[PDB]
Amino acid sequence: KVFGRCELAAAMKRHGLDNYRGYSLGNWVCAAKFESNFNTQATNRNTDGSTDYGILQINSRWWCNDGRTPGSRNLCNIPCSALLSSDITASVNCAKKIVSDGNGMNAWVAWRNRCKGTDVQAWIRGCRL
Amino acid sequence: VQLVESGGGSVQAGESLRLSCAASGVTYKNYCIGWFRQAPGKDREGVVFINSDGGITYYADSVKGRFTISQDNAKNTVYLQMNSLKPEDTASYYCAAGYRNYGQCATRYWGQGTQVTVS
Repeated sequence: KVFGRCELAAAMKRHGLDNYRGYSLGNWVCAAKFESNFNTQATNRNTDGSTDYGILQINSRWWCNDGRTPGSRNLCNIPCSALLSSDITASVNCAKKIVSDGNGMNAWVAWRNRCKGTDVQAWIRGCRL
Repeated sequence: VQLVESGGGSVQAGESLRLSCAASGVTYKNYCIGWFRQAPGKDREGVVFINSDGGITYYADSVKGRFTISQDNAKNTVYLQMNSLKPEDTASYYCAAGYRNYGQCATRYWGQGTQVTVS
């Protein structure tokens, strides 16, 4: 499923992402935009053999187990195939564990290069949240 | 971002082929662009990439010395020169772009793919 800017913002809000650990909803929406273009089925193979899954592009090397990535730590204790659902619950809850480690949202390569240092508040503008 | 490939074909071992990837919009911060390959029955694997600073990194050790990557700014095109082709090189070749991530390229954009068959 491909979400809409405001539709995603509300969905993330329904699962406690709004201001989670100090990270504004704008940042999360901006991250999803450049990471998967709001597509819950987005899957991208990286040069190191790992794959990023879902609307938040969660890596199979550290966070989820796709059964095809050697040395997978699976810190979110969940199969990567669960991150492709139309319901973003699993993805959102794994993201919560990710931003708690200590790298903040820098863990998201697209976010760090496209969102960081910009007015991410614009991403939730015009939304009926 | 748009990536369009061309140049695929069917050749005999020993010959050479050059693939091209015409790209638009790959000007964002810390981009990396390169080629992936997926042979029948195998997983899609990275081949070679170039980053925004001109650095080139190989991900498939078996292609080192045989495959070369080059970028032609004047034509916003990236090339993959494939020399001494072997039957094992048979595969679908994809142009891909992403973000630099400490030596790796986190891919987020893909071309349509082109087939290269080596007999």
